[PDB]
Amino acid sequence: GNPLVYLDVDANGKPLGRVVLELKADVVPKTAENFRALCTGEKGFGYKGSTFHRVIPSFMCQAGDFTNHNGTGGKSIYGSRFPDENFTLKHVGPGVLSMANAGPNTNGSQFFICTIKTDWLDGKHVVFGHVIEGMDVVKKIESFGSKSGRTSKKIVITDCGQLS
Ligand SMILES: CCOC(=O)CNC(=O)NCc1ccc(NC(C)=O)cc1
Ligand SMILES: [K+]
Ligand SMILES: [K+]
Repeated sequence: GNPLVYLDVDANGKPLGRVVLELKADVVPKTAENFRALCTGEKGFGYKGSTFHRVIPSFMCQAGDFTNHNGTGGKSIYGSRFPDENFTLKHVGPGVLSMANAGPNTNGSQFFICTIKTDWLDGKHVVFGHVIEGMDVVKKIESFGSKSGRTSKKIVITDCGQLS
């Protein structure tokens, strides 16, 4: 079945709780596998101890730059970048999990969780999962963002991994 993974998130060292995500390995196996492995840390790098560096209220919460912590970095389990797998899954509403990118075929490790329907991204960002549980936690993260994307508190993935 599809992987169930988790992110435990704090704000300035205070727990906000757990986001549980389903990864759609049945539709985007390569993209799913990348995210799953970055949650477990099994390749010797990944998301644990990294940040949500760009959070825009009424839009999305962005994370995954575990090298530079500012949107310029990250890498995949495959190498520095990997192709756009497919655009089968769409940005249908809040809780969609999708890959951030710098253009076509530039997926690395950065990702975003939508807090609205972001359909203008369809065909441009690879959607690969959604929030199973903890949309309230996502909303808390969202609350520490700003229209610029800068966060007012340090938002940290203190733990992460795979439930099933
Ligand atoms: C809603 C999300 O909007 C975006 O993706 C806007 N673009 C963005 O944040 N780019 C950060 C980024 C920079 C480099 C890569 N990768 C590479 C070089 O391999 C992946 C992502
Ligand atoms: K806007
Ligand atoms: K863990």
